[PDB]
Amino acid sequence: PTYPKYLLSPETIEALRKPTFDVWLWEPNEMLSCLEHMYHDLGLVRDFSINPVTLRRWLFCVHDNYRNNPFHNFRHCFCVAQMMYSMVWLCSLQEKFSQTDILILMTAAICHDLDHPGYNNTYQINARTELAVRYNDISPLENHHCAVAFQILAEPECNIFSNIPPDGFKQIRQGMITLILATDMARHAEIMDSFKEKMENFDYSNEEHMTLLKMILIKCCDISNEVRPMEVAEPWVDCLLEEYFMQSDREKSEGLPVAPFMDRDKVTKATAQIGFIKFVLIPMFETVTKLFPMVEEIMLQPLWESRDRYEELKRIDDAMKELQ
Amino acid sequence: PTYPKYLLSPETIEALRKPTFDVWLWEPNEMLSCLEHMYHDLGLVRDFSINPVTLRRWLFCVHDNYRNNPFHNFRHCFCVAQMMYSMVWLCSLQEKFSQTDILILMTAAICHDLDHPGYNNTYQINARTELAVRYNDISPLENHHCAVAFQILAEPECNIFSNIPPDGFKQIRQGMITLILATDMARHAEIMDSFKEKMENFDYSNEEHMTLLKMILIKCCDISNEVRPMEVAEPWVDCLLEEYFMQSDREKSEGLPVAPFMDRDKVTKATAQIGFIKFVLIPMFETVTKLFPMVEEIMLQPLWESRDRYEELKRIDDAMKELQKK
Ligand SMILES: CC(C)Cn1c(=O)n(C)c(=O)c2nc[nH]c21
Ligand SMILES: CC(C)Cn1c(=O)n(C)c(=O)c2nc[nH]c21
Ligand SMILES: [Mg+2]
Ligand SMILES: [Mg+2]
Ligand SMILES: [Zn+2]
Ligand SMILES: [Zn+2]
Repeated sequence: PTYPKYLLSPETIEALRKPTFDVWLWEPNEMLSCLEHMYHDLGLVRDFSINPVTLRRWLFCVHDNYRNNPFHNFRHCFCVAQMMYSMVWLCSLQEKFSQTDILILMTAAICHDLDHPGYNNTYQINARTELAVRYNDISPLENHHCAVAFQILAEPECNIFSNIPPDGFKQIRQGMITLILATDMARHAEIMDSFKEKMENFDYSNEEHMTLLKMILIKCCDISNEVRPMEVAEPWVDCLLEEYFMQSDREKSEGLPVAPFMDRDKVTKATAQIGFIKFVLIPMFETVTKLFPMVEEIMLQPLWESRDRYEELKRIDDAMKELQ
Repeated sequence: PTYPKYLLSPETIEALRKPTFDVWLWEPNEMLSCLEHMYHDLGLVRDFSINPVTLRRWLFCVHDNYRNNPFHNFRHCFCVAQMMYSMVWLCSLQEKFSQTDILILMTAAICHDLDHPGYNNTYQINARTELAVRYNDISPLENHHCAVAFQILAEPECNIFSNIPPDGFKQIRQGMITLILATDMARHAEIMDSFKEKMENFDYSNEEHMTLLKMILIKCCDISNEVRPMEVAEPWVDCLLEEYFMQSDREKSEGLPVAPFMDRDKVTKATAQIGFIKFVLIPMFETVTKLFPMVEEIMLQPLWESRDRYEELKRIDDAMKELQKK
């Protein structure tokens, strides 16, 4: 008659494939099911012999290792993985990548922010936290994310890779590590040039080229909120600042340097996103379009719109601050 | 009168400056004193307001954080540190390096192998160890040595940097982290090339040129046993293979791969050092000699000798196994 929520309706399974899928409409359970479906759907369960029950526990254990942060939480996790999923279709990645690579992109996307503490690397380093000390100031967050990802995959009951020859595990593990560590925005500029370089004459056969592409791909999905529909996109800006301000305050109480872009007294939903969209998002997606031109209409388009919308929104804010 | 051991004689203090020092005669405490003496003698206690007592609690704490592996232990720690000390004099480093770099080189050497487990990075990764998982297969050992180093310095009673301004702290931490991580032999080639490349036209005023020099410097001190006198050097080779075989054993009975150079059946004290001296040691100290010629005679020399000796041993060593085997 009427089936429970964790039984995705054939409509859901259809929307899930596109970047428009409203990420806010579901509860963890439902989202967990979505992720589950993704692995079966991409043939990952099939091509690697992933025990379906294990996939269930793994995802459940993954969801449990994400803190309840305003921004870097389980729903964000979902966003990145779902956006990665979208791009697999939109770009026909299965025509360019081996099922193994696809496994990497997806698993990596899902694990990229495991146990994120709600404070960036700059804070971890200045506050000389355990993460900072443990990782010798080298992308402590990402290094931690990655470690937790594999601590989980080390639990036999969650080891969704239990039936992969050891030679494969090594290749998958390497790839994931690379990708997850590539999400530290500190390395953005560096990664973009490496990619832009090999781009002058891309080569899907060349391995280094492909690793950069996978790197660029996970980065895209990771900060792809602004690509999403304006209603689903805006609320995340609030979550983000909610986190940035939480850190800027703490930094102030503890007398640690405060990044201006996180300063509660200088930031507004507008000024924050305008620079990010114009100078980080657009350019990155721009160069990716060179390889997958259908990305221009599906992701570059909403970005241009959000840029204008936010730019105009500041234009307005300035006029108001003026009257006063 | 007859003073106690922890009281260094002016002879020892004099011997501590040459690479011919018998790193075997001394016991932990005496060695701690030698280390302590180096920090004073180099002007580090002076130029960094190091509380003289903290310096001792720290050395004590560092020592207590080294395992009792046949090779990778506190006495090795002391070797590398004492070698670095020698290098500073022999090469007049106080002329080309700031006291901050001299600080970095010394502290980095003393901490370079902190809490070493006894099994290399290859074992850590393949055995999917807690360390390999923690540092995502990235120089997990060195990364660890480094972390422990700073957790020790995080203790107020062991913090020899407590009187250094925060900016200088950051600067030192950065350098220490770079040098310790640079001791991962897996990077020996990469690092060597960078140095030889910057070596085409070396510039003592170029930060990058100096960073490679320091990396090369600590690497030289780290694997500098064979540079020492035959009787001081040799016993270390045994200690190393004892640790190597221990691993290859564990590896064979855990189904994990085993390196030939660590295989109990294909490695003699000789075959291990002949190749290592000819392809790793000599080459490195050679390029370093371009920068410091006096290095050739005091270190490149005992290496050629060592190389010749081991090659000699290998012959009689081989002949012997031609009486064995049916
Ligand atoms: C400095 C800037 C890149 C910081 N930054 C960021 O890292 N992410 C992920 C954002 O979404 C964002 N939005 C504005 N600034 C941002
Ligand atoms: C990785 C490292 C153990 C290699 N290593 C070393 O450090 N020393 C001092 C040797 O004598 C040696 N001989 C072979 N490999 C060696
Ligand atoms: Mg991140
Ligand atoms: Mg080491
Ligand atoms: Zn993220
Ligand atoms: Zn060492």
